[PDB]
Amino acid sequence: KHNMKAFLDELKAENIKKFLYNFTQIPHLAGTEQNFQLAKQIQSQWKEFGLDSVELAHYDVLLSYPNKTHPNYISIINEDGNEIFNTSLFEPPPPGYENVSDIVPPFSAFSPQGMPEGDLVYVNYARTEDFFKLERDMKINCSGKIVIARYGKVFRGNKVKNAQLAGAKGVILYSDPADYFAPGVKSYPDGWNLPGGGVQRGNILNLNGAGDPLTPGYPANEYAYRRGIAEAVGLPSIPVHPIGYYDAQKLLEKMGGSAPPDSSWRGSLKVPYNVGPGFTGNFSTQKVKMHIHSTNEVTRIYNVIGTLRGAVEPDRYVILGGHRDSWVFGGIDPQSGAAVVHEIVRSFGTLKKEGWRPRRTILFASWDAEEFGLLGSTEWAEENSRLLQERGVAYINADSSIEGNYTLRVDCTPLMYSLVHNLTKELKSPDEGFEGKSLYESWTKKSPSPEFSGMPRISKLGSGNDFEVFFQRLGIASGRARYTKNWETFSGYPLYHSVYETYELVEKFYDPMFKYHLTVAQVRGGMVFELANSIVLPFDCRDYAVVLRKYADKIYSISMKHPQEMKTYSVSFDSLFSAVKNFTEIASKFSERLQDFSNPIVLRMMNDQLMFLERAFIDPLGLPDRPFYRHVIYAPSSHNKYAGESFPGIYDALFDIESKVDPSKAWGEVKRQIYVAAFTVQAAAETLSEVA
Amino acid sequence: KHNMKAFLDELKAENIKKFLYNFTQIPHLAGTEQNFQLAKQIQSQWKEFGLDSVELAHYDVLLSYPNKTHPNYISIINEDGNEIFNTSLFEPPPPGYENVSDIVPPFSAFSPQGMPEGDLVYVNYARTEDFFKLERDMKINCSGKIVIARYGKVFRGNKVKNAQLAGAKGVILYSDPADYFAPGVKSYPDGWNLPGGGVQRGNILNLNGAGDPLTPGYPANEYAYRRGIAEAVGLPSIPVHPIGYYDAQKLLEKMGGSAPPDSSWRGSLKVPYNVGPGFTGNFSTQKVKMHIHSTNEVTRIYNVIGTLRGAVEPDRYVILGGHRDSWVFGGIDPQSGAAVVHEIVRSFGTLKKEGWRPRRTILFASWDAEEFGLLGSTEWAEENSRLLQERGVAYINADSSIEGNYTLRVDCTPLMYSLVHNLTKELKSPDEGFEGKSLYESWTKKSPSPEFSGMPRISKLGSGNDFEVFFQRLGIASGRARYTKNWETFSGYPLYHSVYETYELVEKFYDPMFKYHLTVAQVRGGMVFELANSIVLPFDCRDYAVVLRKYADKIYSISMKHPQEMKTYSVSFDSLFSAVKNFTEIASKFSERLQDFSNPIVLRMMNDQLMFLERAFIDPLGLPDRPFYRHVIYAPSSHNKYAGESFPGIYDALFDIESKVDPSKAWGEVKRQIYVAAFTVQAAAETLSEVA
Ligand SMILES: *[C@@H]1O[C@H](CO)[C@@H](O[C@@H]2O[C@H](CO)[C@@H](O[C@@H]3O[C@H](CO)[C@@H](O)[C@H](O[C@H]4O[C@H](CO)[C@@H](O)[C@H](O)[C@@H]4O)[C@@H]3O)[C@H](O)[C@H]2NC(C)=O)[C@H](O)[C@H]1NC(C)=O
Ligand SMILES: *[C@@H]1O[C@H](CO)[C@@H](O[C@@H]2O[C@H](CO)[C@@H](O[C@@H]3O[C@H](CO)[C@@H](O)[C@H](O[C@H]4O[C@H](CO)[C@@H](O)[C@H](O)[C@@H]4O)[C@@H]3O)[C@H](O)[C@H]2NC(C)=O)[C@H](O)[C@H]1NC(C)=O
Ligand SMILES: *[C@@H]1O[C@H](CO)[C@@H](O[C@@H]2O[C@H](CO)[C@@H](O[C@@H]3O[C@H](CO)[C@@H](O)[C@H](O)[C@@H]3O)[C@H](O)[C@H]2NC(C)=O)[C@H](O)[C@H]1NC(C)=O
Ligand SMILES: *[C@@H]1O[C@H](CO)[C@@H](O[C@@H]2O[C@H](CO)[C@@H](O[C@@H]3O[C@H](CO)[C@@H](O)[C@H](O)[C@@H]3O)[C@H](O)[C@H]2NC(C)=O)[C@H](O)[C@H]1NC(C)=O
Ligand SMILES: [O]C(=O)[C][C][C]([N]C(=O)[N][C]([C][C][C][C][N]C(=O)C1234B567B89%10B%11%12%13B85%14B%1158B%12%11%15B%139%12B%1061B%12%112C5%153B%14874)C([O])=O)C([O])=O
Ligand SMILES: [O]C(=O)[C][C][C]([N]C(=O)[N][C]([C][C][C][C][N]C(=O)C1234B567B89%10B%11%12%13B85%14B%1158B%12%11%15B%139%12B%1061B%12%112C5%153B%14874)C([O])=O)C([O])=O
Ligand SMILES: *[C@@H]1O[C@H](CO)[C@@H](O[C@@H]2O[C@H](CO)[C@@H](O)[C@H](O)[C@H]2NC(C)=O)[C@H](O)[C@H]1NC(C)=O
Ligand SMILES: *[C@@H]1O[C@H](CO)[C@@H](O[C@@H]2O[C@H](CO)[C@@H](O)[C@H](O)[C@H]2NC(C)=O)[C@H](O)[C@H]1NC(C)=O
Ligand SMILES: *[C@@H]1O[C@H](CO)[C@@H](O[C@@H]2O[C@H](CO)[C@@H](O)[C@H](O)[C@H]2NC(C)=O)[C@H](O)[C@H]1NC(C)=O
Ligand SMILES: *[C@@H]1O[C@H](CO)[C@@H](O[C@@H]2O[C@H](CO)[C@@H](O)[C@H](O)[C@H]2NC(C)=O)[C@H](O)[C@H]1NC(C)=O
Ligand SMILES: *[C@@H]1O[C@H](CO)[C@@H](O)[C@H](O)[C@H]1NC(C)=O
Ligand SMILES: *[C@@H]1O[C@H](CO)[C@@H](O)[C@H](O)[C@H]1NC(C)=O
Ligand SMILES: *[C@@H]1O[C@H](CO)[C@@H](O)[C@H](O)[C@H]1NC(C)=O
Ligand SMILES: *[C@@H]1O[C@H](CO)[C@@H](O)[C@H](O)[C@H]1NC(C)=O
Ligand SMILES: *[C@@H]1O[C@H](CO)[C@@H](O)[C@H](O)[C@H]1NC(C)=O
Ligand SMILES: *[C@@H]1O[C@H](CO)[C@@H](O)[C@H](O)[C@H]1NC(C)=O
Ligand SMILES: [Ca+2]
Ligand SMILES: [Ca+2]
Ligand SMILES: [Cl-]
Ligand SMILES: [Cl-]
Ligand SMILES: [Zn+2]
Ligand SMILES: [Zn+2]
Ligand SMILES: [Zn+2]
Ligand SMILES: [Zn+2]
Repeated sequence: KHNMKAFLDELKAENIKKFLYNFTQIPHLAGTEQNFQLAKQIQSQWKEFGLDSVELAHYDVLLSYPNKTHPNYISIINEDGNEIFNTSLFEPPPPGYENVSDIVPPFSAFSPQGMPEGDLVYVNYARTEDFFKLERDMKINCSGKIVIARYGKVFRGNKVKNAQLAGAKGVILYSDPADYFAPGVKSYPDGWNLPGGGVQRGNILNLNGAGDPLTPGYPANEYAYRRGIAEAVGLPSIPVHPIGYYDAQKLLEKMGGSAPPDSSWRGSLKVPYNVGPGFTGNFSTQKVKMHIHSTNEVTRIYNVIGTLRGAVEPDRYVILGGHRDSWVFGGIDPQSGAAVVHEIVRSFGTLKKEGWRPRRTILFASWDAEEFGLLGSTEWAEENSRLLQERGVAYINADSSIEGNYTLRVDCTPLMYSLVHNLTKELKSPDEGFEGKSLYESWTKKSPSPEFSGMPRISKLGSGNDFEVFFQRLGIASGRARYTKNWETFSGYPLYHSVYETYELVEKFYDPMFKYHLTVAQVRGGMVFELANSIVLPFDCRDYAVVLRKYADKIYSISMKHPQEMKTYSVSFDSLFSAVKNFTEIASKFSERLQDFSNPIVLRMMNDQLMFLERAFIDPLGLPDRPFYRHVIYAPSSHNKYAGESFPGIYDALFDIESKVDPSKAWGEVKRQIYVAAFTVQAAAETLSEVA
Repeated sequence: KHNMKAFLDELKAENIKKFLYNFTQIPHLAGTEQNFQLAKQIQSQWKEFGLDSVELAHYDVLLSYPNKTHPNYISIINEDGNEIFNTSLFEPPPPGYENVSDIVPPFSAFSPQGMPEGDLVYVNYARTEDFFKLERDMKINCSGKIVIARYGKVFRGNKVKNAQLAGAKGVILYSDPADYFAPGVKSYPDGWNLPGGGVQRGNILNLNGAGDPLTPGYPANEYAYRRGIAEAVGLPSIPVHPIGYYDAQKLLEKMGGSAPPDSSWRGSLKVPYNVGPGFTGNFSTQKVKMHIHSTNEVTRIYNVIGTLRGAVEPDRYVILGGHRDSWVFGGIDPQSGAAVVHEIVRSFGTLKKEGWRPRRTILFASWDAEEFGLLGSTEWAEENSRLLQERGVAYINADSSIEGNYTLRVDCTPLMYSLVHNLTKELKSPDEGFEGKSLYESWTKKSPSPEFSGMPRISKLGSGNDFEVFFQRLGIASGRARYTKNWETFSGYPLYHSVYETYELVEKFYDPMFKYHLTVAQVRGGMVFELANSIVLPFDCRDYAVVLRKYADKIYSISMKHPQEMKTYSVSFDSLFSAVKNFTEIASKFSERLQDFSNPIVLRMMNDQLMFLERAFIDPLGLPDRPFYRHVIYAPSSHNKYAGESFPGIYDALFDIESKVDPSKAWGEVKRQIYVAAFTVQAAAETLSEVA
């Protein structure tokens, strides 16, 4: 038979291993010749594997690169203007790769150029609350200072935005061993920890879903009209540069001014973590000088788009997408994901060659320029938005397959919770101690749900990956899954976006038997298989009703911190609770009808109701000042692009409301956002009502 | 059999006549008890007639009414402040209706209150070009003047916007006999002409598709958050009032200052049509004083929504809608349309009672508050936008069925041209001299197409009626049809929006045998029947390809008035012509496939391609500063809401471009609009490509 089991059995750990090795021998930086060559290889192989059609879709987007003959670096300068200490110009390359060329040195993509010089202020993680503590409590003024901030907790782009709004004239980002060095493990190459010379690359844009900074709304195709740089979306106004903890120690050790306000501000280096501004007595005349010469350049990028045409509903698209561009070798990010996708395509293609086709069309994507702001996925979705709007069933992301070796991690729409439960109960756990047990059992044991005993944690989608345009802009049901660490016993993974992320890191330290990679291929691939093959779409609307009530309870409790204002301004959540109650009731009736209907019009009518349910949460007017975040239930947090926020319009209207100078106007806007959310929930519910 | 012929034969002229008489005995002003009573009567009757469900949908929207105990009027005042002449407080009521109560006196709905006093300037029709001629050529300054303008040529709301931008402190609108008195016909009640005491009512908003001024984006339901009046959409800033030509003569006769610039500025009254400012020598010390005391009030309105559930595709909606609210008796506007809708519902219901059902669902609507800004249709569509987006096949409007007795008038999407041709060839002409001939033959004879011999004129949709939200906001294929006058041998119809629009006007002067009403019922009803019953949707994509080329040629020729700027700024239309060529090619291939496919998935897949083709022209970002006009091919003219403009984004970027102070920036924006139009055309074309 050709069924899910056949698909799943054809997947092989040894193949994922071969593909990972193949994808990680040279850097594949977006916009470079090497990454175009890999795109062409993937296109050829997907054709060989049996897909009906495989095309490149290219765009010309703004990218950013250091100047090869004018390197970026930071100095401490004395009062004579002698640079007495300079940060490193490159990470020491890993063993056996010391002769690879075109390793891009560490830099912050899209930094403007400049050579600002000034006194340092240390701002902890540069979070909104860290700046509140500095300015409101400690009375420290960042205006015209250079801020130094440790990586971790929140997206680096939010750190830069926060520093910029505080009046900083530059930002230095560094990796503290408190966040990137796990106790009892050695530094690369002898373990999976970040060495003192290691540096995390990464873009520092605040795109809010726009895609290419120059063409918001429309694909960056051959005839595109582009904004001028001054009107570009999301570019920072002050220079930024990342360093490792050897260099950070040299910048931090002379810090004077105020002591850190509490221990949550101290990392693991042998320095006091003084906030400043400036250096102690003896060195008070020395300053810090940045030298940034990176340039922004419009550059061609290439997505690979593979099609496996559906046998019955070819006009319904189930999409499996992940990126191909990497900062350097991409051993985990993204090639651990791309190797999994490659094996999934191979397995589907094996079935196709035997005469099988999925019920619905499956689209496979190898996105470019994800590291520069989700540019390749976003431009392609802007190009194809009408097809995606009306035909998109689901999007499953496929970036890094592992960030640890402990248990599964899933973030997805509630419409996929039941699908994920049912699938993981049919898969074998790869974990030691759980041989012969299901993945559901091991995952539920290691990562229990905080709400329900006997069920695993599944999180909201945030952002910082290629599902953003599909989910928060277009309203297509979306999900992602990877293996992860025990969060209960450091930040992401230590070698994230460093030159040390290699094939050897994965094969030696994370997944020597490629069993976690194989399990992740079974989860991502099994989800795509069910979405594209199941007669009735595998979405349960009742799961959305349950989370909508949780989110309503949560946003109500935030508001009820201000009981006197809610009385004065007549702030009522009754409309929202009413809408959520109605959604619960209507979803329950729709589910009965879905169980209780040979009629392919009723089926497809009801499949269309299921498909367009995520779509009903989109507001074509967008959220305030964020027109490409249109989903009313979920947006990336205004304070941390990686984290999801529920009822974001209401959340942001309530945030720090007690500081607003005109409370009537601020509470008016809370009420406006309650109305918009209640209306959108009721409107979504009514899409599940009988159609006539 | 139950086929179109059965439907069409059941329609009766005598029924339309009975319903018109029934709907026009008392005023049905929006927001009044009488109009709520008529809504309840229509709901009961549509149930009786056999519809599956008939509901009221109510909203609380901003309306406007004169103050009963403080009437609006205009004076000429002498230097002592004596009001030496006052305009009338009411139109003389027509014979037999002199005791009807609650006839609203003439007023301009949504005028602010004020008692401005000043010198008059006469501005012809107050069009953009009339203000250009005044200010640029004649050097006449309107700042702080009261402007007097004749009705006609363009929507009155555009006149008020133009006067306001010129700095006027008030606007007087009047009906000139040149535009509202046809030679050789007598005044009501002895003919169909406007008497000297007759006055055209009407709103003066500039909503640009927003709906209720207080709730743009969202339905004005029970928990709606409303803007304050100061932030309301579309309200005028200066007082406005309409008068008849007896009163206008008294205001115009003393006018001095400059002579009219040419004969196109002179109407038919015995006055010189001097532009002013102010009065001649003897009277130069007299002024004009307005007294406006109308109030804006949030008021409940009621739509009637009738459903005839489809047998095969109940989740596909074909909508027949027209309004019910009137200024006074509504003899033509809207009840000549509503009586036609009522008979259409009756006929469909007769078939239903015999066991018939349409293939697709038909929705019937009696909209409220159309006269106050398309409020009832727009609020209901904001409420139901997700259902309409994903399920709306077509919208057929049904306002006034007659504005003359000469020939047919159709404005619609090109997707309906072939449908309208085929239908009118099967209908009998009602015209004298064409007995035994088709409606197509008589219409083609009297109103020949300007492009193709042997075909009738069909116009673009403009606006100023209830299709606006469905077509230009939501992108649902839309059409309208009525009987009209010979435009070749006055403005609209003379008694438009006056107390003299009565049952007797229609029965005595326009359509004594109700044969034009019956033909219009056959056209509107036949279109709804084919849209809701035809196995393949009756849309021909190739007709869009033909008009897109015409519109591209037209917008290119406008730009080519500025050859030197197109060279300097590298302004190319090549991308747009390329997109139109591609649309032509792809539409031709789709048509072949549509002819050449027993498979209901392929059918419904291709019906979905047909349904979503109009939808593909919507840009979710809207046009500049007009977020509710989203259709890229068609918007209401920025200078005249009634007229349609093609490629409106490019048209407005080119308009008066030679006057812009920064030509680089102005031509940049032309290029941006070319890119947006070319992209949207190509994206629409690609929705017709093979789906996988
Ligand atoms: C969740 O679902 C329920 C449906 O089960 C839905 O109930 C609806 O609530 C609306 C809004 O409250 C009701 O609106 C009323 O409708 C009647 C006519 O049917 C009007 O007379 C009412 O207005 C009068 O009373 C008001 C309230 O005091 C006054 O402000 C007003 O001035 C009038 O005097 C009122 O508009 C509607 O009838 C029900 N529909 C039902 C019960 O079927 C509820 O709205 C849904 N929740 C959300 C968030 O949509
Ligand atoms: C109408 O339909 C046709 C398809 O039949 C479509 O043609 C496409 O045009 C685009 C845009 O011109 C072509 O883009 C090219 O693609 C190749 C790779 O296939 C690139 O190498 C080309 O770029 C080079 O040359 C450029 C132009 O001089 C340089 O600016 C650039 O720097 C590169 O050197 C170029 O991007 C595309 O191949 C075709 N597709 C075909 C023929 O199948 C046309 O775009 C459609 N019209 C619209 C408005 O969409
Ligand atoms: C995840 O798996 C569960 C458990 O298998 C699925 O729920 C089950 O789905 C079936 C199919 O609809 C239900 O069967 C129905 O039972 C009723 C009798 O009560 C009958 O009328 C129907 O004709 C049909 O046989 C079954 O009750 C249900 N079990 C539950 C809800 O506990 C679930 O659908 C899966 N989720 C997916 C696929 O997203
Ligand atoms: C308006 O009426 C015209 C004329 O009747 C309709 O066009 C006709 O449509 C039919 C049905 O698709 C075409 O018939 C086809 O002919 C080909 C052979 O060439 C055959 O392969 C198909 O199986 C089918 O029999 C016919 O050619 C066509 N005539 C034309 C285009 O001149 C038109 O569709 C109607 N418009 C509507 C309904 O919107
Ligand atoms: O532009 C854009 O938008 C983005 C791009 C890029 N892209 C990536 O890279 N991407 C990745 C990472 C993220 C993640 C990590 N990170 C984490 O995981 C986390 B976040 B939250 B908290 B925060 B901390 B705890 B929680 B989560 B956890 C930790 B962090 C993944 O997706 O894979 C970046 O970012 O740079
Ligand atoms: O608010 C809005 O938006 C609207 C509302 C209301 N609504 C109506 O009333 N509506 C009607 C009328 C119009 C038409 C008449 N008008 C005409 O027809 C015309 B327009 B254009 B030119 B101008 B002149 B030649 B052409 B067309 B013809 C003449 B006028 C119809 O639709 O029926 C008004 O307007 O007030
Ligand atoms: C990764 O694998 C691919 C596929 O085998 C290798 O590309 C092939 O290289 C051989 C020998 O040089 C050629 O004959 C083929 O034309 C290539 N096939 C393609 C590009 O589809 C590629 O060289 C491998 N990369 C590494 C680093 O091992
Ligand atoms: C830090 O780097 C700078 C720049 O390369 C070094 O300063 C330069 O030193 C050379 C040779 O001594 C001079 O000719 C240049 O004029 C200097 N440039 C600048 C910008 O000062 C500096 O010596 C380095 N510092 C350390 C400690 O290595
Ligand atoms: C218009 O027609 C309707 C429908 O016949 C009339 O309404 C009916 O009036 C009779 C007698 O007063 C009542 O018994 C019915 O209950 C009414 N039916 C309804 C409202 O559905 C209405 O009076 C007529 N109006 C005019 C001016 O003739
Ligand atoms: C125009 O109307 C005004 C207002 O009704 C008339 O002026 C009023 O006349 C009465 C009685 O003579 C006075 O007591 C009021 O003080 C006047 N009001 C104002 C605002 O002036 C005026 O007579 C009318 N003019 C004509 C020619 O009829
Ligand atoms: C890189 O280095 C210097 C900076 O002035 C210059 O010679 C060259 O133009 C630069 N390259 C750029 C800016 O791309
Ligand atoms: C901090 O920085 C400078 C001091 O020169 C000043 O202009 C700015 O207003 C200060 N802000 C606060 C909040 O103290
Ligand atoms: C792999 O799993 C082992 C066993 O728990 C653990 O000690 C080790 O830290 C893991 N490696 C990584 C990179 O997480
Ligand atoms: C109508 O007339 C006067 C205007 O001041 C006043 O007595 C009454 O309040 C007015 N009605 C309104 C404003 O609705
Ligand atoms: C016209 O009106 C007043 C004259 O007081 C003046 O303020 C305004 O600027 C004038 N405008 C033009 C264009 O002449
Ligand atoms: C009705 O038609 C006759 C015959 O052409 C014409 O003379 C008359 O003007 C028409 N009536 C109206 C209101 O157009
Ligand atoms: Ca773009
Ligand atoms: Ca509204
Ligand atoms: Cl992922
Ligand atoms: Cl109409
Ligand atoms: Zn990645
Ligand atoms: Zn990354
Ligand atoms: Zn009307
Ligand atoms: Zn009207």
